[PDB]
Amino acid sequence: SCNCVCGFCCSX
Amino acid sequence: FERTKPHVNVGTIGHVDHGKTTLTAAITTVLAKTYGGRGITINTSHVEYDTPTRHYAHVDCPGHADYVKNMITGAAQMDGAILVVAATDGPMPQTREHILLGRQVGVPYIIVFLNKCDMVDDEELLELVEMEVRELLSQYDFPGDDTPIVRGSALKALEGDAEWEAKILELAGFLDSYIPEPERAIDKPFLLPIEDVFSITVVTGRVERGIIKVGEEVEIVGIKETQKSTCTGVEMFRKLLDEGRAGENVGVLLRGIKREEIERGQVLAKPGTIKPHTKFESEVYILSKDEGGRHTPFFKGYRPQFYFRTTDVTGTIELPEGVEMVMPGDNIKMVVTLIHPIAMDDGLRFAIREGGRTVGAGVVAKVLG
Ligand SMILES: Nc1nc2c(ncn2[C@@H]2O[C@H](COP(=O)(O)OP(=O)(O)O)[C@@H](O)[C@H]2O)c(=O)[nH]1
Ligand SMILES: [Mg+2]
Repeated sequence: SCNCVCGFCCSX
Repeated sequence: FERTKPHVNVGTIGHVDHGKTTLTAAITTVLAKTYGGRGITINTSHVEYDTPTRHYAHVDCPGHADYVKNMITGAAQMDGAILVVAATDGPMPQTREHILLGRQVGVPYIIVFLNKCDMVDDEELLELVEMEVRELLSQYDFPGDDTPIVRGSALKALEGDAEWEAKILELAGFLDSYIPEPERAIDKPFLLPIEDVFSITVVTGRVERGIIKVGEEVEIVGIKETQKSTCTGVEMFRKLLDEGRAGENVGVLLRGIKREEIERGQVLAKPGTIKPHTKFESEVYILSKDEGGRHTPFFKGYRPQFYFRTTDVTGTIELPEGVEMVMPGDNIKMVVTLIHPIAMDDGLRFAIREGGRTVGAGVVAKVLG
């Protein structure tokens, strides 16, 4: 998932 | 080469006016000449210097209060400390408190610089001071008898006298020979504090230590009973990764884990490398009224919030023998009992909070269960 430049996020 | 060169965090500790700042400058000047080149208020002096093989990031603090605060919070991170003791005073109360703090916060090595030797031309006096330093170090589990003690004069070395500058080089030699290279974050057992959880179960956060790899087993530690799962994938900025490394914000797909099995405060970890605990001994600094902390002392029965990585956990405290209350600005040993277990090892940092306000900071000294 979910991020893209600098915060917590994800996928899998 | 300087890119491949190991980085070592060092710092000067010891009683006020013993020569920590003077020594810090004598170190930078002598090495430069010989080889070349949250709501808590952090007061520090940062300098960097090099030896042929190492790069040092050196912290020095103005007052005693700064050392307490900086060592507990981790702002003054040290792979090794240089205990400065003036031969003219010998060990003083802050020499003892700095060694004790070093033990509690996990400073793993202490080298001694017997300072102001330009003032003391007495071998019996110097050995008496060394004797007292080594006994004080051994008292706090440091190897007092095997610790390097350099006799010198930070001021005369800073004043350009080569015979005394030779003692600064000796001290630098021990930084190189005595303090081992610190264990890199990437080589430590895998650890990921969970920030966010999604169903697709993906858990997100910054890989604090080690590496996570697809196919490997992971443990979900903290809050509830420990759960084991296999990593089915790692993603970052929509791009699938083969593995997740320390320092990276990633997402981890966990096999057969459902969203309700993950709580806040839980960590992802290499199996059996970190355990949950409710009870521990810590070193804690309580903010002064002037730092936006508490206005009045607290007593046993104080139930604040302990913020461990991602979440607040309610806890109860045990005060040392003969300690009735804790004044704002005090730093004490505190035995804590949390309501829910947290994955923890010694050296783990936490904030003490009252609502959305930091009133204290601490470090886990001894995990108890
Ligand atoms: N005679 C002498 N004075 C020193 C030496 N090192 C420091 N001083 C003096 O001791 C005082 C306190 O030193 P300082 O480095 O500011 O102490 P700190 O509080 O531990 O940082 C100053 O007046 C320095 O010039 C030394 O080796 N010899
Ligand atoms: Mg100073």
